[PDB]
Amino acid sequence: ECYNPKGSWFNPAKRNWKKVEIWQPPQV
Amino acid sequence: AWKTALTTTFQELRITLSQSSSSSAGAREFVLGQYAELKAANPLLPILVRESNAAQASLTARYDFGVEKKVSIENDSASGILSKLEGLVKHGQSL
Amino acid sequence: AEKNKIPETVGGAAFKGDLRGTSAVGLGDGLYSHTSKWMQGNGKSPMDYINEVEPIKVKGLVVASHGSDDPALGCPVEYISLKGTSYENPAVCKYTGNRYYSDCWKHG
Amino acid sequence: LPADKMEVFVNGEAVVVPKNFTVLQACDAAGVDVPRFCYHQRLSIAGNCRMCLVEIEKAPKPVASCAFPAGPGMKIKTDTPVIKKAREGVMEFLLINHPLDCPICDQGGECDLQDQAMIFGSDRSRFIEYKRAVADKNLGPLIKTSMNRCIHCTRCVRFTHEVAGTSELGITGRGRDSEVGTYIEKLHSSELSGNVIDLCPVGALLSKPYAFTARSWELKGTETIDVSDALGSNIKVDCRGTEVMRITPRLNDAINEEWLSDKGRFQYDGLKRQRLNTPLVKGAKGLENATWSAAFDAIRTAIAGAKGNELKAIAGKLADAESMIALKDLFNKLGSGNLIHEDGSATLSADVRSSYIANTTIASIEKADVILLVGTNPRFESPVFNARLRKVFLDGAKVGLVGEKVDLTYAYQHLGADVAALESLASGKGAFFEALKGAKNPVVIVGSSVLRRDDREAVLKTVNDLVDAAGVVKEGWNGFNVLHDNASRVAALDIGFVPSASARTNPVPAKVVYLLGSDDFKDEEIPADAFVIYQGHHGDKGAARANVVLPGAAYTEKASLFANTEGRVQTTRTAVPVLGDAREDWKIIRALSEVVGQQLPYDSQPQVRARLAEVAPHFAEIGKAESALWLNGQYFKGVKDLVAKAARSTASLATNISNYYMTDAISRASRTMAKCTAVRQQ
Amino acid sequence: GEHALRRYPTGEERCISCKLCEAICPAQAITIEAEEREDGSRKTTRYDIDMTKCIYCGFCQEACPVDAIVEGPNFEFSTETREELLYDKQKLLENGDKWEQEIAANLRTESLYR
Amino acid sequence: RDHVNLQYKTLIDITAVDYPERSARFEVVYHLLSPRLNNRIRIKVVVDEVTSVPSVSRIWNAANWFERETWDMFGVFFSNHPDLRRVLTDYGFTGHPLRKDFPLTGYTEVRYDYGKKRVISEPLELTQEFRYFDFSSPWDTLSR
Amino acid sequence: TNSTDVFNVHHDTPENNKDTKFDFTEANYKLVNKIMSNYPSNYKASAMIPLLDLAQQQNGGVVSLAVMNRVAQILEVPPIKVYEVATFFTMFNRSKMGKY
Amino acid sequence: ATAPQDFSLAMKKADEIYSGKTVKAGDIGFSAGVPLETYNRKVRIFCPAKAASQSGLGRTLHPSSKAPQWKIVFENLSKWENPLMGWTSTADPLENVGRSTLLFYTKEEAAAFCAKHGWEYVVDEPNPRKHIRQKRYLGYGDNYSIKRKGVPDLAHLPSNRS
Amino acid sequence: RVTDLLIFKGREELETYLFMYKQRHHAITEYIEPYQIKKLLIERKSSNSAFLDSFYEKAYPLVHSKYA
Ligand code: SF4
Ligand code: SF4
Ligand code: SF4
Ligand code: SF4
Ligand code: FES
Ligand SMILES: [Zn+2]
Repeated sequence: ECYNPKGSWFNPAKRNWKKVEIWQPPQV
Repeated sequence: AWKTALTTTFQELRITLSQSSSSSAGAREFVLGQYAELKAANPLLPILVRESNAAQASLTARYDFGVEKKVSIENDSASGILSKLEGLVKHGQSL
Repeated sequence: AEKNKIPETVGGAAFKGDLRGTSAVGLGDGLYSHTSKWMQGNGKSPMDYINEVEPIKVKGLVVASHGSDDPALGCPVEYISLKGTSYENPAVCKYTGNRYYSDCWKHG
Repeated sequence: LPADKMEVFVNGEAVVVPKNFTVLQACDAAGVDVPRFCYHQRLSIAGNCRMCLVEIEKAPKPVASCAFPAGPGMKIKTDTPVIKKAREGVMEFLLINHPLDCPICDQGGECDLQDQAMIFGSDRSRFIEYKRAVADKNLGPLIKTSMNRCIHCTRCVRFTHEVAGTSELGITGRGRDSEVGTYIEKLHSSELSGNVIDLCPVGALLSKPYAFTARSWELKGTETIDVSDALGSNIKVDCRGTEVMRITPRLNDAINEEWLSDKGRFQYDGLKRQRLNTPLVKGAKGLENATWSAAFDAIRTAIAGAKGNELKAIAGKLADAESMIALKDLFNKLGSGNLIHEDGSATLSADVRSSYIANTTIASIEKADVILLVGTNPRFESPVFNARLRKVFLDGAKVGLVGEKVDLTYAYQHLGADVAALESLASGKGAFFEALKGAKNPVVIVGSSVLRRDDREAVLKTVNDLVDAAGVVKEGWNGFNVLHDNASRVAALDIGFVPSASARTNPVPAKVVYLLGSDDFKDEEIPADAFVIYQGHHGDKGAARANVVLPGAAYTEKASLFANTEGRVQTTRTAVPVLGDAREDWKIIRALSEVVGQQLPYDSQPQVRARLAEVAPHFAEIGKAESALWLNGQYFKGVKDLVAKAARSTASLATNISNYYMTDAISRASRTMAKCTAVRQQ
Repeated sequence: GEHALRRYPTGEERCISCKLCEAICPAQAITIEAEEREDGSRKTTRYDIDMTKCIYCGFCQEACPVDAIVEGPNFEFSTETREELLYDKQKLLENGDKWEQEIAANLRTESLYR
Repeated sequence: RDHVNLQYKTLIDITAVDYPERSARFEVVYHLLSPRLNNRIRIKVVVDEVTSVPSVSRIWNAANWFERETWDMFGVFFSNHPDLRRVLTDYGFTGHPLRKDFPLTGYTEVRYDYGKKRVISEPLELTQEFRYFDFSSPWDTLSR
Repeated sequence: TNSTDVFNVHHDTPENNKDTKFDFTEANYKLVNKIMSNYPSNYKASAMIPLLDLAQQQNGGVVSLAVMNRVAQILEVPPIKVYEVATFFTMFNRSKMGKY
Repeated sequence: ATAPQDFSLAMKKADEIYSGKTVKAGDIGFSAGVPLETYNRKVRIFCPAKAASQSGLGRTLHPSSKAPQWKIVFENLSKWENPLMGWTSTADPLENVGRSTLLFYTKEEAAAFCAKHGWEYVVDEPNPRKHIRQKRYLGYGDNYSIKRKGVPDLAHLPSNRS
Repeated sequence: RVTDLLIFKGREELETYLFMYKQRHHAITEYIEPYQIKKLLIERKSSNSAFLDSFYEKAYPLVHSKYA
């Protein structure tokens, strides 16, 4: 249980391979 | 008389015609002779003259709430066009 | 900060203030560095390796670069201009990343 | 052979060509394809590469086809073995000093050099000596240089001189060590700078934003149009998967010969940033994720309160014809006529098409003898249009400008900088007026700035006075043109997306404002207590001020209709799929119409196109520009009282484009445009 | 045998993202996407090989102009889950590091023939 | 087969080629061997989707399976065939795969379901889509 | 064994750079006018080589960036043309030159 | 434009000798055996324009070109990223068939194919390409014409000056 | 002629089951189970029109839905 892809549940920083940055609404 | 009342009655007026056709000759005479007087009587009313080579001549009036009545104006003399527009105004009064 | 910074190039094989050609990989995940996109560890990156290697002095205004010592066991032969080069601003082999500089243009 | 046509023999086959063609032109007419490197149809003939060599029976030695004039009874041989040997020798000379950079070259799959080496070259080399080495120099944020790969054609220099007109590039040096580029450290300043990359055959000039990201064979190309400005430049969007990788022009002699402006070319970067993916409904915690049903419910509860002209619609620069006709029908059904365009020319009359379109086609401006530019900087508004004005200036046309002194590429006569100068010119007191009257093909171009002026009625009346006095509109030639800076303006005028009589007569503080992609609205447009619905694809000033945000597709993600400044109807294609929970805009408006209780008749895209055809017949003729009946004089006779009502303003005719690289939400999101702006502002 | 990305003796990866190995792959087992690195080099941000789709033809080793991708001498690489058989750039680089000397010796022997 | 000078005793194969540009899309190709002449001959019959080709099984017994395969792959009906059935494709397959309009991956996919303890067919989904690489050059001349 | 100029591009130097200012002296300017008189007014760029020679003689034998910019301004041409002509010919020396 | 004078000769000759029997539009689509929802997809019949990077005319509709250049293409559908490996996933069966294999010599051939299968189609004509140089640089001689700055003024001549 | 081809193909479909080329699970999966599922299906009559439902469901209606 050493090597897994970066999209795996086991990966510390799991990757959603989205190629677009999404607008973050202003606070309040 | 009735030319003043287009603004009160119509929300918009569309004049579709063909740029060069025998059927649209009367519509072309109507637009190049009476459009200026109708605009002078109704300054703020949008009277849209839209043209295409294959376009079929028509006279459309939009009333309040999106009710649209289309009247074909093909092969009609410029005076007949004016009568048909008067009938459109009367129909708008009926609503 | 990196989310609104313009992607820039350090300038080893490029210029100090140019745009960096970037794809949209890692843009959703939030990664904005070249090495971060493909390496998830904290070890030394190959770019760190290549920076550690020092520029090599050569004689002449052109150096032939084969990448490796044997011509047929490395990069294609490349001819690099040594004009306007010094230790601080060396010329670079595009295939290998090796850095070169010469003093010959200064009539030496 | 009627008059001008002659006869030529190419490989023993009769071809009829005009007298003014060269050998290469006749060879193309004959179906024979000659190898070329330096010859370009739209650039000056050079003759340097010597790859076009063919055989003429009269001439002893091979001649260059591109620069050799064809003659009557000339026999042209393009397949003689001597020509094959000469081709191979020229190919060898081209490749001896070329760097072995094919794997690292971004021209790898699209290189003319490789393809003609394979087709018209030998398979092996005899060169063992040292190759030439060049040191690259910065030409700016958008152009990457590998001058070692440069075969010394002069396409970039010829473009920079004849077309771009910045005259920055030249061949410095003599012999083999001759080099191309600015002798000083200079950055290429033209907004047509990107075109040299396409003009470069051998990847010496390359696109820095599109560097090492993909290969040519990996990309799917979809032919669409550019909404960056109202020219509607025809483009090809290359995509890998769900990502747009690069944008390049297409050939359309009608509009963009083959040139694309830098903004249109490099704004795809801003299509990956600040994107709206999901419906957002405002709460005490701010805008938050919501489903389509919940957003529509909130819009229904908001519209229930508002009535009549309290409902207001503002359309943006990038809104398409179908979404605008959808919004128009929905708001007329609700009972509102407060339909405006964000520009600030909301009240511009849509009555006659000749008033707001370029009646002279873009192609026909080639034949202009004298051109007058009123209150327009055509460089910023449309760089390709300025390139065509440079082309007509080269022919010998005399150009006068009645706006502020601007750095147009060509030389021009500065008639004046304020409205009073145009008034004097229209009255007939001017040498340029006697030039306009004398000219057989006079053209008057009025900019969008005049349209966005508080005193537009009387300025337009003065322009019409000049039209009538100088006779620019006559039989067989209409010389009145209006240049637009936005794609959606002409379409909105055509459909009739104009405030109604009631809205103008009795202004009503809006209670609900619908933003159809409008991020450039003036702050007074929304009363600051109104309920704002923003429909769009980037998060910007519009989205920040929205109670409900409805995600929509972009021009790369939807099949939509746009009208040019000349009124030519052109259509986009879906290059990449829609992102997240976003939908096509007309579908959004029709779904909202069903939710609110005023269901719209159309339920399919062809039905929407039929509705557009009914409202304006030219929309059925996609790709064709329809002539306009000259009704402009009757309109101004109609609006006699209004033009008298219009007052005088203490403003001088000038462009409204502060910064060319950022003019819309997509450009503002783009990182590349920000770098260009920083480079210009230093 | 098992694939391995290689590094120069300095520690710089040999790959220059020409993408020929992905174009020549008969089985379409290689997916590559690249960028300009901060120094200015042409380097890959992604190099993954599907070893459940690979046919071990060796065409990718033939097409690479810089000897970056090689099929190493290791045939003991069975796994207990299919996810571990989808290699990526980091795994391929680790395999190249592990088998560097043997691969280098094999390449020195093979250079004589081709 | 039976002419004294030309004795093509053998049918090597029967094949069809789909040309969607043509009105008569399919070209049924027959390959023969004459052992006496040590020669090969190729016979082509150009048909469309609706027309049928008479079976030649009585002349060569080998034709039966070749015509069954041609019917399966391309959809060319062979008249008077003893029993025309599909050979290669899965049971219940209705499309003809070698037609140029048929998708390379097809329309359906096969999976075992745990809920219903059966192996079932479902509409196609691809984890990784087939990547078509367009390598054509403008300068090439051999393409007809 | 390369000659004086090894660069076909501008090499920034404390002597030769953008801030450096070059202008013709009044007598040299009269010589400039006499040189120009030989060529038609509209085709004024014909004097580029004689003017560059005159500026080289005045400036001590070096054709600097300021010299090229001044000649380009006087001839009303883009500076790249003067750069190209100053780089093409041999006698034009673009590096510091001795007394002899 | 003259003739290929190769296998294409026999190809065209086989084309002109033979012909197809007329059938009602859409009937063949039922014979094909594919899902009927395939024909709900919309068709675009177009010829690709020339790539701006290259100057070859092979891909264009030019007399030099002897290959089929009219494609049937279907509209683009949804695409997503594999959660594990970021690969581009799709559910469109007709994604690449039209681009890759559906090539036709003439627009009427593609229209006939679409009407035979029952696909609704829209034909897009390529923007016409005319190889006409502008009047300013119509020929090599025009580069060095008097058009650049006018005829040389002779008021600088010493005789005219004096 | 198209009718003839369709009839021949339908006869082939019948012959597959008749000659035991296809199996019991094939008959269950492809005919009996969907018909029984359709009989057992209870659905709420949607007040939203056909356009609204597809708009809520997905952006591209032409793409199929599984396990609806
Ligand atoms: S320009 Fe063409 S031949 Fe030269 S390195 Fe680039 S791809 Fe190779
Ligand atoms: S950079 Fe490109 S276009 Fe310019 S001269 Fe060199 S090869 Fe020609
Ligand atoms: S060995 Fe063959 S199948 Fe495997 S990755 Fe290399 S080229 Fe592809
Ligand atoms: S492994 Fe070799 S062939 Fe593959 S991308 Fe890297 S350098 Fe190119
Ligand atoms: S194309 Fe004619 S010499 Fe270059
Ligand atoms: Zn090297």
